[PDB]
Amino acid sequence: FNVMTKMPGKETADRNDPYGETGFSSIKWYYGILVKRPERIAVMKAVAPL
Amino acid sequence: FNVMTKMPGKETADRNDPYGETGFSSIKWYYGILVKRPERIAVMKAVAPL
Amino acid sequence: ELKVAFNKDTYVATVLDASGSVPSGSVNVGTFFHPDETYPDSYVIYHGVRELLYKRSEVDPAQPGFWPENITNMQAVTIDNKATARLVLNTSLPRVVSTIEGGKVTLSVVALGGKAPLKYKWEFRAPNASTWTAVSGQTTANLVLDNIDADKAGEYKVTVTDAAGTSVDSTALVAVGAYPP
Repeated sequence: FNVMTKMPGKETADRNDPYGETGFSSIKWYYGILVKRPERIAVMKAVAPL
Repeated sequence: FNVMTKMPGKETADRNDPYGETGFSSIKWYYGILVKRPERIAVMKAVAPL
Repeated sequence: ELKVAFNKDTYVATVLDASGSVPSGSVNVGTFFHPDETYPDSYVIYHGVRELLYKRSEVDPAQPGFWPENITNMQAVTIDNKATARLVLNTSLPRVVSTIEGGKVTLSVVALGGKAPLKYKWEFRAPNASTWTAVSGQTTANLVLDNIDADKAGEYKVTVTDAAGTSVDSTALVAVGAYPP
């Protein structure tokens, strides 16, 4: 998990926001799964009582 | 020449892109000329074959 | 509903009203509520044009677009406003007024918005009730209560409505001490 935050102030003030009254915090990550053996996974599906 | 380069990541992350995965590289310079004696520069014009 | 147009050459975002005529060259890019419905006193017209050109295309500011190709350079655009100024209350009613039975309480409201026929309204809630009762007669700004009785106490609320739809209100609770008859 990679987290990027920029608190308001001299770090968010730019030519589109000369004052700097905003911030954000973005978290992104890379995920993937490789299944080498589908035979080794079993799923039984059924309905359940209410 | 003046090359300014910002890598994707920390530098280029505004409101527009919170995750911040856009970089660039800009080159800019300054050129000018001064014809001190515009009599020693001669141009002869014609057409050329195919 | 302020309608925004945009000419791609001069980079002029004309913020027209709901019944404007797009300039020759500009193209409809969207609409937004200048007095934002939820947060009414936080965003300005610029804060609504930016949310409208982000979903646009540099190649042609008529088709929608997103991050890699959109109008996000907010320095070349020059917002040219032609939408009526928001109905604002320059001087609202005082929070509280308090006189004695027989005195004269006057309330005044000043509005600076956009319309020719800025019509007014007046209501009155008794201090045990739940619904507002129409104050008949007085419909022009200053409301004068002369020889005020005890029954004429409670809360008064003006309602400055412009020509098309915009309205702004402000209340003023009125108290009157009642000496024994």
